[PDB]
Amino acid sequence: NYTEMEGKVREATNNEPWGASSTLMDQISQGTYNFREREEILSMIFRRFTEKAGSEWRQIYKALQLLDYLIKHGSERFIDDTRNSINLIRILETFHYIDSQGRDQGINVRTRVKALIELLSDDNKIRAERKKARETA
Repeated sequence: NYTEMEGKVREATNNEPWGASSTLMDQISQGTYNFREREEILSMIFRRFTEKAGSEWRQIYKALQLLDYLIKHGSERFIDDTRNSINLIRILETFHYIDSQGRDQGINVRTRVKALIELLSDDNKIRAERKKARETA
């Protein structure tokens, strides 16, 4: 049974066609500022990456979007945590999938994942994207 925070992450990465709300993402970001919920969020987000998928591309895409937001808004400790999983994230760099509609869903996943990894591994980029985030906020 999912805790409240694991439920929020689940919802933010569910199978609905539309993206998660920025407010829901912020709520989850708040959870990165305590140890328990930081680990809850972590588990939940990467669970998604590990199910090599066809139509589960969307849940993976939404997990990437969330993780981008969290790197820009979340606790510094959460970036530290996430860095310990770069290996697992890298797996997505080869994600390929065209759906039954003839739509290439994989190209979005790969381009998002490449951007996130560039972000995660660069203190200068992180510092800059954090600055911007909190200015517009």
